[PDB]
Amino acid sequence: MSEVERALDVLLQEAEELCIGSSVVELDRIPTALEFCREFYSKNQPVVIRKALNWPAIGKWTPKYLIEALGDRSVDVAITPNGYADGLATQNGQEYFVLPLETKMKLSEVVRRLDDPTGAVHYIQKQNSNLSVDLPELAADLRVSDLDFAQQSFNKPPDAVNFWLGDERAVTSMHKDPYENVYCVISGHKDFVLIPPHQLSCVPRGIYPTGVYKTSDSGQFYIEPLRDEEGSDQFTEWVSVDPLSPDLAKYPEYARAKPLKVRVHAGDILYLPNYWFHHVSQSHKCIAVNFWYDLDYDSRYCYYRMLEQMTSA
Amino acid sequence: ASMSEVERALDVLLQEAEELCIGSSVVELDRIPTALEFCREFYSKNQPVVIRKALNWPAIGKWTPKYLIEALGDRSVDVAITPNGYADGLATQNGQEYFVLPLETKMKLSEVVRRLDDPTGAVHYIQKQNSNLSVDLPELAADLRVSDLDFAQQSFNKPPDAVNFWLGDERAVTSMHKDPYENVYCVISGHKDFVLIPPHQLSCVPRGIYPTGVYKTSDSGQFYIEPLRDEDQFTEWVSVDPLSPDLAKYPEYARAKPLKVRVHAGDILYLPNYWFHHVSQSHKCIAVNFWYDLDYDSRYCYYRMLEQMTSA
Ligand SMILES: O=C(O)CCC(=O)C(=O)O
Ligand SMILES: O=C(O)CCC(=O)C(=O)O
Ligand SMILES: [Mg+2]
Ligand SMILES: [Mn+2]
Ligand SMILES: [Mn+2]
Repeated sequence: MSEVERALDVLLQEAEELCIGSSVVELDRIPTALEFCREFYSKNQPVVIRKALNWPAIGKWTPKYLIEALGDRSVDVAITPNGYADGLATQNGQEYFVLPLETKMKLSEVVRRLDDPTGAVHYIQKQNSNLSVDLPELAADLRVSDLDFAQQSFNKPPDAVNFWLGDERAVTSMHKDPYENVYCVISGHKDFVLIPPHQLSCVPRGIYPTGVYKTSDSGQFYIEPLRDEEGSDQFTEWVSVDPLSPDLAKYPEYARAKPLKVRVHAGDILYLPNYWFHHVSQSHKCIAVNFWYDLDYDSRYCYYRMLEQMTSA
Repeated sequence: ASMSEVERALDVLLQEAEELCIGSSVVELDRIPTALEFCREFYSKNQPVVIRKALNWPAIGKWTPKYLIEALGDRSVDVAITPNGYADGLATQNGQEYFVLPLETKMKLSEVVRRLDDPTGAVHYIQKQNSNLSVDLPELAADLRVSDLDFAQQSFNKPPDAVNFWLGDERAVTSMHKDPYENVYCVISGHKDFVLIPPHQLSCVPRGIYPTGVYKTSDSGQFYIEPLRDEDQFTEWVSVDPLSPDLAKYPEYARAKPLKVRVHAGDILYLPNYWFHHVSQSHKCIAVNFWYDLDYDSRYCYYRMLEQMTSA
């Protein structure tokens, strides 16, 4: 074996022997700030806290309640034919990384489309702090100070507060973010598949042309390639494996990955640490809110960049 | 190629750490931080910090040679002796370079102090490590207050694995090395000068494999090196002298960014796990330090991979 493969084997064997990123820790009570810093933040270790929050939103936010309170609020909604916004899809023999069709519609109309199983897949998934921007009133039904146990490790206000409301057909393909993520389910449940960053060499990634979903004048979906002004394709690096049904013949290295599964119910909190890979599915019309905090860099980022170099094409 | 695949990977590591200035300075505080602050800013970042005039222990001031001699009943203490001042350090004999362990003997503290006052004699250091303050000198603990270190100890969440007492000649130098411990270092009298290099700069720090030896005295009291056997024994050790580095022989060291910090009496230095350190001291400097076993995380695994990539 090559020098690089020997090094990656050392990394993976040491992490397995030491149980690094080998489980999602479960707590039945919110930890102290010091506990959270020592056990989860400092160790880049995910944790789920069960029945942590009793926010008024939990039990009150239903599709009906949201229509009554904010039914006329125009919100950004993503639409795909296949349920994979920010996901891989083929057209005319080429695999693209595809961005969703994005549009504005009344929340009332979104809920109506979520209740139509024969139509396209809709998901309010804008991020970009869309709760603060589009649905600020909903803030009164949250108590963000309850998250201080975690926020004290990040020592900064949230970069973003996002509101999520989606079809059970809407699946979030595996990716990673450069944020600390405090994820709070309000209604329904979310199913996460998580892979730690040090298993990068086990996660196949490719470079794909970028496209966006559009509909034709007759209503058929298609993919429009994104291009620069010069006319050259724009490209996105993206995880190539489907963790729900992995093709081990195409991606034998993924047999060495140890993906973790966690379901997050209403009132639970998930800490999803920076740079962890995550794939997400949801119950139908699941509602969630999450808080993103910019990461504080240390040598783990530098090692991860090295690992990207060692696993590059 | 022009560069190995491993060399290209190491160059990316170093470039990214340089742009972010990882481990580029020892943070200086004038007040002890809260436990949460220490965990967030220093422990979780594997980041050294020096806290100035942090401790008011009675030892800082009471501990003179005479006081220690009284308090310990002129006990026989273990002392390390070398001819050159480099216990656990490189030295050459008969054209061969060895990693040399000190001569270890026991003498009354009164005699140690007498020898520390002889510049023409060999270099003496009380530096037993293991846990020689708790195990071999317990009477001294009454002049400290270890709970004052709780701000740090709460991040480690375990008692010290060792508490060491250090009292040395200004000629005694601790060559550059790393430890698999969190270290809380407390100077009692005098000062210590540290040169520190962060773990991710391992590829810049030259290391060799040397035969192991130990200092012994001849018939006439003069020192020589006896090679150590166990059947041929060898030690991996840092090859560079950080005080006057030979950049012609070790050009990679020009990429390291060593940090200098002087730790005075009453100051605390947190030396995080696996940081390289070289240590010099004032004459008859006294220090105590607390070692805590590390709590493994992803960063340790990456470092083990790095050790494999730079095996040298
Ligand atoms: O809820 C989802 O579908 C995606 C959540 C996600 O990717 C995030 O919180 O970063
Ligand atoms: O004080 C010295 O000479 C060395 C201290 C040291 O190496 C340590 O505390 O780990
Ligand atoms: Mg200084
Ligand atoms: Mn995400
Ligand atoms: Mn040491």
